[PDB]
Amino acid sequence: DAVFGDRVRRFQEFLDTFTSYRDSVRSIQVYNSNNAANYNDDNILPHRIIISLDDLREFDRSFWSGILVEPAYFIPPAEKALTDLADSMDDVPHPNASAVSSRHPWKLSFKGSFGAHALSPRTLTAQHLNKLVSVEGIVTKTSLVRPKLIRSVHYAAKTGRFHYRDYTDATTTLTTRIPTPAIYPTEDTEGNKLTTEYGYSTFIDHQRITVQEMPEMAPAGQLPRSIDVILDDDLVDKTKPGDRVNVVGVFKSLGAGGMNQSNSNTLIGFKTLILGNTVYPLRQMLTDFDIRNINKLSKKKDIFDILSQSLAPSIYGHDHIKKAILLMLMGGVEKNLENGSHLRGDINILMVGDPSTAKSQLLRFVLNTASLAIATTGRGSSGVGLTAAVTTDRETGERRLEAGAMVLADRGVVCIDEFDKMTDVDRVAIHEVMEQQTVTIAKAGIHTTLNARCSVIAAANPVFGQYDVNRDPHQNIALPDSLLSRFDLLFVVTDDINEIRDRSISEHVLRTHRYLPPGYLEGEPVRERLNLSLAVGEDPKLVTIPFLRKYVQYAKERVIPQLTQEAINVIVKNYTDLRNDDNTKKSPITARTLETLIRLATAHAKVRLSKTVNKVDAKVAANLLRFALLGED
Amino acid sequence: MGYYDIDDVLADGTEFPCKFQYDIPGLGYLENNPGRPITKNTKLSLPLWLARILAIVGPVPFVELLPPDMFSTKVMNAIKTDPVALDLHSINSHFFSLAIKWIMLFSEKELANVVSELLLQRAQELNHHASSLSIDLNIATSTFLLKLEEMEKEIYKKSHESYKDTKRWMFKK
Amino acid sequence: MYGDLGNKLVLEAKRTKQLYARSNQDVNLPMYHEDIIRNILKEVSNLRKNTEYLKEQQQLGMLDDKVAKCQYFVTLLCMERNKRCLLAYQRLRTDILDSMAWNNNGLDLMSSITFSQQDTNNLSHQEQEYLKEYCDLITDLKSGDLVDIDLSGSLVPPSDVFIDVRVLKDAGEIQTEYGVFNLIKDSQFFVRQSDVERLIQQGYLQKI
Amino acid sequence: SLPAHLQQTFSPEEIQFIVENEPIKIFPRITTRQKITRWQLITTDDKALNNMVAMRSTEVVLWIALLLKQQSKCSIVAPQWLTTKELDRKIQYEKTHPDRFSELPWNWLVLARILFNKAKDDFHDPIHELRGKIQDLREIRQIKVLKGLKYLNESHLQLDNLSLLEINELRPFITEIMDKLREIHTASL
Amino acid sequence: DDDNTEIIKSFKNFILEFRLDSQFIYRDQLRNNILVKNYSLTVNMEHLIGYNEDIYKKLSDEPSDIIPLFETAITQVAKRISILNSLPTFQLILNSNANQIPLRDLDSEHVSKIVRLSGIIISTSVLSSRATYLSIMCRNCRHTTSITINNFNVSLPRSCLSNCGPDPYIIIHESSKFIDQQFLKLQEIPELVPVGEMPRNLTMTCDRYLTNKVIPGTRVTIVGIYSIYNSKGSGVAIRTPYIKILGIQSDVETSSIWNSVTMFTEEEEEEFLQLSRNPKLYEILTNSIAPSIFGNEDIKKAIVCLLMGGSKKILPDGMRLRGDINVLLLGDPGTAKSQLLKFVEKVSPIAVYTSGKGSSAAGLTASVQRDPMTREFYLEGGAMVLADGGVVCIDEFDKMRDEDRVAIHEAMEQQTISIAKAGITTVLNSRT
Ligand SMILES: Nc1ncnc2c1ncn2[C@@H]1O[C@H](COP(=O)(O)OP(=O)(O)OP(=O)(O)O)[C@@H](O)[C@H]1O
Ligand SMILES: Nc1ncnc2c1ncn2[C@@H]1O[C@H](COP(=O)(O)OP(=O)(O)OP(=O)(O)O)[C@@H](O)[C@H]1O
Ligand SMILES: [Mg+2]
Ligand SMILES: [Mg+2]
Ligand SMILES: [Zn+2]
Repeated sequence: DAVFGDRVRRFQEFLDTFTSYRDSVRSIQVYNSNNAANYNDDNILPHRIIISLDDLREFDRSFWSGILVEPAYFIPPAEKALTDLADSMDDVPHPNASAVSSRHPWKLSFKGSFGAHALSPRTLTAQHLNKLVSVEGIVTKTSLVRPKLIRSVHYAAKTGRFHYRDYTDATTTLTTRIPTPAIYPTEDTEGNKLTTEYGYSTFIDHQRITVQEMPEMAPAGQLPRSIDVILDDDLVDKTKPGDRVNVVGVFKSLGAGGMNQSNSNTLIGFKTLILGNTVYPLRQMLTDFDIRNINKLSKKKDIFDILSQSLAPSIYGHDHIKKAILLMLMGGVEKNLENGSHLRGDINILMVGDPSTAKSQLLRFVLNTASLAIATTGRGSSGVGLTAAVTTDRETGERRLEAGAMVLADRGVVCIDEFDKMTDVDRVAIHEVMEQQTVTIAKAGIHTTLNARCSVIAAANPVFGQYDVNRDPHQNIALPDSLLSRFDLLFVVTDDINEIRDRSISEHVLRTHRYLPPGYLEGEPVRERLNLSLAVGEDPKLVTIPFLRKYVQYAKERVIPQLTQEAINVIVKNYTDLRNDDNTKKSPITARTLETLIRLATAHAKVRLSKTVNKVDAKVAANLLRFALLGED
Repeated sequence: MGYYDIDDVLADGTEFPCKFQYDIPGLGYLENNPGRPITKNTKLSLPLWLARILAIVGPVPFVELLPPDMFSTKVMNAIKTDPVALDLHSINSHFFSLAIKWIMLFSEKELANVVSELLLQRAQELNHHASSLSIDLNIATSTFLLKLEEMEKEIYKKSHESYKDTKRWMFKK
Repeated sequence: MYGDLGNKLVLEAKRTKQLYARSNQDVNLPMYHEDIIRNILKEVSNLRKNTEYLKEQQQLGMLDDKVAKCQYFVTLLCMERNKRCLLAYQRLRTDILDSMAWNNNGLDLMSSITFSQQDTNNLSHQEQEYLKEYCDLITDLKSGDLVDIDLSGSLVPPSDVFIDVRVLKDAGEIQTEYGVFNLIKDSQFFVRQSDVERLIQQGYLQKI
Repeated sequence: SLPAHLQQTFSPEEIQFIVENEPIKIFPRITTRQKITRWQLITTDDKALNNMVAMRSTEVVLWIALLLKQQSKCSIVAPQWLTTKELDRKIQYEKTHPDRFSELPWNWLVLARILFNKAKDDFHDPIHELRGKIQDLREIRQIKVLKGLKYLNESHLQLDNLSLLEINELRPFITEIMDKLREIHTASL
Repeated sequence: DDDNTEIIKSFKNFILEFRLDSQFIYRDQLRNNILVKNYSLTVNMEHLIGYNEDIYKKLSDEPSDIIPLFETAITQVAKRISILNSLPTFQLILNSNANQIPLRDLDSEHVSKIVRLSGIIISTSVLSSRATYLSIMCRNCRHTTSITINNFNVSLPRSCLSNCGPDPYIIIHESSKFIDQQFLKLQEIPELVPVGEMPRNLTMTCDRYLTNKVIPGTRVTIVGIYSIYNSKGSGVAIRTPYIKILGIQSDVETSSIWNSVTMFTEEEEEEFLQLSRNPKLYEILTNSIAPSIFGNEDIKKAIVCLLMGGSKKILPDGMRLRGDINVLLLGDPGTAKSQLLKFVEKVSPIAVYTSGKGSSAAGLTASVQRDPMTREFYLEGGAMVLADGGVVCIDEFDKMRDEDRVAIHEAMEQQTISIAKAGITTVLNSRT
C-alpha cells in the first residue's frame, strides 16, 4: 500500500543517484534490440543486473538493513522500480506478435560484503530463516530441467476476446498467497467454450541443485552436511556436479510442518529451502601485463627446466618425473580420423617403486595445481562408481543416470593411488575408458554412450615389498600386460642407500619441517579454522604457482602446433634405433612408441609457445623416453 | 612515542610495501641478494623503522611508500558492514597502532572516521563480556576473545580484574 | 635483516611481562640471554666495521656521495634499532628487580636470608651489583627523616584491631614489646594485628 | 603503590578506609563525663569522646564506633536513608526518570555492607527486606550505566550522581577508551 | 488460570528471594546470561527442595504442564531485571543427584515422570525446525491471526474465526518464528547389560540450547522425562517410548564441532601450569601408565609420546605433513600386550578398541547405506571415522584378512579416506 509505494520511490531515487545501473540497462536493451534487426545473422541477454550492497549501505542505511534482514518486504518493491526504469528507457516500440503477453520482468542480483550472513550448510540454523544469506559448498546432485506454467491464455468463441489466468507457487514468489490448482479454465463467465492457446502463455525453466559442505572444513568425527537450492529462469544449467560454488539467496521455510490434520508426532518438522538470487564460481582471466610477461618468459632458452622444477618445490629430486607431469599438464593435439575414430591426445603415466619414495605426494600436488582433477583409491572404489550409476529423480519421477569419477573428469586428470590393490572386476572398466575413452551404459532401459577424455596418473607397488633386480620385470609387477600397454611412461623408482644422498635429503627434510606461517608465533598451534570468517568481500629462479596456472591455461587454449618433416626424421631414426637393440628394457617396445614420441614432441612444442614441431622437441621426447625405458640417464 | 614500550617496539617492526625511486649499488641484503645491486623501480617489503625514514630523506625521497594490503577497500567495507563480527586478529595483530601511525604520516580524515567508530562499537561488546562474572551453584566469550587485537586484550584484562575484585570485596563473608 | 634477531629478544621480554602480569605471588626471572645479546653485539660490531670501510672508501673519492649516504643511513638505523631492543629488555628486567628489592623489607637480599623467590644464577653479574646498591639505597632511605614511618611496611590498610593467626613453622620464644610469644607449631593465637605483621610477612604465621 | 597494579586506581579496601573516615551517630552505653586518662586524639576532635553521658545522642568517627561496638559500649544508629520507606521513594524516583541518577549518598553501598556486617541488631526494619531493596536499586542503576556508556567521545562526560564504588569499578575502561579515541582524533589534525 | 497465576507468582518469588549467605545467585545468573546473549537458566533441585517442598512436589508429578509456567516466570523476571522487546521465552535446564535408573529398568511404571540415566551416544541427527509463533490467515475472509506453541507435548483450528470451508487456514511463513530440534540415539553401558542379552537403544529429543552438545561414542548422563507418542507393528493400542532431554552432562569437554578453544577456568589452568613446571614430570607421567603392570618402561614412554603427539605443518605448495605416532607391539604371549591397549582406551579422551578378527574394510574406513524412506545412498562412518583426533587400538592385528588390512594404508599416512561408490565421490578427513 503506502509502504510499497514509498519503498518504490526510495529505490527509484537510488537508481538515478548512481548512473552505472542505468547505463547497463541501456546497453542490454540496445544489444537485444539491434540483435533482432540482423536478419542475416551470424544469443539473448537475460534481464538481470548485479548491484553492490556496499553502495546501498552509504546511500540508505534503512533500506540496506531491510534488504539484509527482511528481504521479503524490500526486494519485490525494488524489482517493480527496476522494471519501471527499464520500461521508461525503451523508447523504440516492439509490436511483436506475442511478446506483448509476456513482459519478462527485470530482476536483481547482489554483491559486496555480507558481514555475518556468510555461512556454510552447517552453520545455517532456524535463526537465519527469512534472511538473505550466502552459502559456499560443492555441488553433488542436480535435477532435470522442467518447464513450469505461470500464466495461461484462453480464446473465447462467439465473442472474439481473450482471457488470462495467473498462477503462483510457494517457490515462485517471496510472499505467501492463496494457492492455485493449475487447472485450465474451460467455461467462460457467460458459459462460452474456452480454448487454450499455447504460444501466448508463459513458462519458466525450473531446476533444483544440492550443495554440500567442503569436507576439509568438517569437524572431527562428523560427516559433511548438505542443503537444497532452487534455480529458475536464467540461472538454469550454470552448475554441474563436483563444482565449487557460492550461492546467494533467501533462506525460506515451506509446507505445513506437521501442524495439521495429520497425527501429532515429534519426528515431523518444517522444510527449508533457498531461493537463489546469484551463483558465483569460486578460468582465470588474463590481462595484457600477464600475457606480455608470458610471452617474455617464453623466449628464455631454459624455460622447460624452470617450469618442470617449479613443480612441488618440497620434493627433493625426481626431475624426470616432474618433467613428465608438466608434459601431462600441456596435453597433445587430438586428431579426429575417418571411420569415426580419434587419436588420443592424453599422456598417461604409471609409477612403480619402493615404499616411502614420494609417489603419493606428487598425486596430491597434481590434484591441487591442475584445473580439473579427481582422486581415486584402489580398494575404496567400484566399477559402478567410476563409470555411471542408475538413480531416480525425486522431484519429477523419471529414472536417470548419475556421473562417476571417470566421466566427471572430462578434459581433466584422474589420480589413482594403490592401483595394484584394485579388484579384477573393478580393473576391467578402467581398461575400456583407457582404450575408447567412452563409457557404454545398457542398463534399465538407458542405452547411452558417455564421453570421458581424461589423463591417468597412477602409483603402485611391486608384488613384493621392494623391487628386485634379480627377477624379470613382469614378475615384479602384478598388473596384466593389456593394462600395462596403455600407459605412455612407466617409471620404476628405487631407493638406494648412499651417504651423500642421505646427508642431502635429510638436510632438505629437516629444513622443510622448520617452516613458520606468517602471522604465527613460535609454539602457536596452527588455527586452521578461519574463525567462521569465510570471506571478506563476496564477488636460479622459480615461478609462483598461479603464474604457472596462467601459463598452462594460455598454452592449452592458444597454441596448436603441427608436425614437420625434419622432426619426423629424428623420430623415425630414434624409433628404429630403439627397436633393434639387445638392451633389456623394463617394458617391451612396440609400434605404439612412435605415437608416444609424437605426443611428447607436440607437448614440448606447446611448452615453447610455437605453432610448429622442431627438432629440439624430438630430442627432448627421445631423451625422456630413453630415461623411462632404459634408465641410461 | 614510548621508547621503552614493548608493544610499540613490536608493532614498529612490521613490513610495509615500498618502491625504490633511485638506482643505487651496494645494497642487496634487503633483497637477500648479497652481491646483486638494487635497480630502479623495485618493489620490496621493508620494516617500518626503516621505510618511515627512507621516505623522508631525499625534492623526491629515495623510496616511495605503497598502499598497504591491510588498508584496502575490502577491509574498510568489512569494517563498516559489521564491526563486532570481524576478525581483526587475522588481518593484523597490531591493527590500531599501525592505524594511528598511518594517520600520522599521511593525514587521512576518512580512516580516522572509520577506526573511531570501529573502536566505539567494539568497546560495548568488550564491556559486556568483561562484566559477566561467573557464579558457581559460554561459547560466546571464547569465540569473541579470539578476535581481539593486542591492545584490546589489555583493556579486557584490566576491566575483568577490577570487576572480580569489586565482586570479591562485596561478598566477603 | 640486521635487526631481525633483536626482535626475538624483544619477544622474550613480552613473555616475561606476562609472568609479571599474571602473578598471584612473587615470581622469579628466567635465565639471562647473554648469547642472543652477544650476537647483537657481534652484528653491531660488524656494522661499525662497515661504517669505517664506507668512511675510507668515500674519503678516497671513488664513490658518489648520494650513494654512500644511503648505506650510511641504513647502518645508523640498524644500530639504533639494536640499541632500542637491548635497552627495552634491560629496563624491563631492571624494573622487576626493583620491585622484588622493595618487596623484601629492604635488607641485603641474596647475601642475607632471602624468601627463596629467586635463584642466584638467573641474574647477571651487573644485575647482581645493581641490586646490591639499590638495596643500600633503600636502607639509607629508611634511616632518613622518615624513621618513625616504616617505608617498607605493609600496603594494605589496617581495619581489624584483633586477628586470629596460626603458626606455619616451628620456632622458639620471641620477645615483643611488653611480652613474649611462644611459637609452638600447630597452635593458634588471638592477638593484636600490629605485633604479628613482621612474622606474617616472613612466613612464620598464617591468616589475618 | 607499585605492586599489584595500584598505579592509578584505588583498591576496594582503600575505598572502605575513606568511607570509615566519615562521622556517624551513636548512643553511648557508658558515662565518661569529667569529675566535678583522656583520649587526646590527633586526627579527630575528641571533645565529644571526652564528654560522654549515657542514653544521649553524640557523633564520632565511624571506626571508633566500630571499635566500641566490638565491646558492649556502643549502639550505632543507622542513617535515615536506610529505611524501607526512603528506599521505596528512591526506587520510584529511579523508575520515573530514566535519564538521571537518584540522589543517594556517595558511600551508600559501602556503608550498607559495613552496617549489615557489624551492627545487625540496631536496625529497626527486618534486614532481609533492606538487603533486597539495595539489590533492586543496584540493578536499575546498572541498566542506566549500560545505556549511558554508548555516548563516549573525546571531549568530556558528565556523571552527576554516580557513587564512589560505581565510579571505581568503571574508571579503567572509561579512561582508556576515551584516551585511545583522543589519540586517534589528535593524529588526524 | 486461577492456579497458573499463583504458580507463576511462586516461581517468580523463588527466583527473586532465594539467597545463600549474602548473594542472590539465581538473580545474578540471569543478568550474567543476558549480557552474553544466553537466554536460559540452570536450577539445582536441592535448592528448590530447600526453599519450599510444595513447589518441588508440584513439579515432580506434572512436569510437562508445570515446566512452561517456570519458563514464563523466568522471562517475566528477565524483562524486569534487564529492561526499564526481542527476548524470546527462556529455557530451563535442571540438575539432579537422584539415583540413576538403567535403561532396561524403564517400563510402564515410569511414564510421565522425570528420570536420570546414563548411556553411550551412537548417532546424532541433523537439525530441524519447529514453529513457536505462527501467523495464520483464512482462505476466504482473509483476516490475520496468531498462535503461540510450546514444545512440551496442537494443530490449526478446525473452524473459522471472524461460508468458509471446514478448516480453512494457511500459514504465513514470513513473520513466523522457529527453533532448533535434534534427535539422538542412546545405548546401554556395556557392563550393565544382563546375561546373554544384546544391548538395546533408545531415542531422545533435544531443543534450542541443548543441540550440538554431544558426539557419537561419548559417555553421558541425561536428565529428562519418559514419555510416549502414538504413531505408525501389529499390536493393538501400543505406543513408542522416548525421552525429552532436560539436562546433559558429558565427560569430554569437546562440543559437537570441538571449537579448539579453552574450556578451562583459571583455577584449572593454574594447576596445569604448576604441573608442567615439575622437574620430574616425565617420570610421573610414565609411572601413571598402567600401575598394575610390572616393568615395560620403554613401552610406557612410547605410549605417553603417542598420547601427546607431535606437530602438524602446512606448506605453501599445499603439502601436508603427518603429526601422529603409530606403534606396533610384536611379542610373545603373556607379556601384557593386550592389557595396555585397553588402558590406552580408558585414558584417551577419544579412543576406539577393535579386534582384527571381527573387522572389515567397510567397518574400519566407511560404509555406504540405503535409506528405506528416501531410497538414496549415504555415507556412514566407521572405526577410523569415529576415532578422529584420537587413538584406535587394533588387537589381533596379525589375524586380519589381507583384503581388510590394506584399506588402512591411505588413512595411516595421508590421513584421508577416498570413497568413489554409487555416485558418491568424496574424500573424508581422518587424523588418528
Ligand atoms: N624425496 C623426498 N622428498 C621429501 N619428502 C620425501 C621424499 N621421499 C619421501 N618423503 C617423505 O616420505 C613420507 C611418505 O611419502 P609418501 O607417502 O609419498 O610415499 P609413497 O611412495 O606413497 O609410499 P607407500 O609405498 O608406503 O604408499 C612423506 O612424509 C614424504 O614427505
Ligand atoms: N608384567 C605383567 N604384570 C602384570 N600382569 C601381567 C604381566 N604380564 C602379564 N600379566 C597378566 O597376564 C594375563 C594375560 O595377559 P594379556 O591378556 O595381556 O596377554 P597378551 O600379551 O595379550 O597375550 P597374547 O599374545 O596371548 O594375546 C593378565 O591377567 C595380565 O594381567
Ligand atoms: Mg602412498
Ligand atoms: Mg592379547
Ligand atoms: Zn474464514
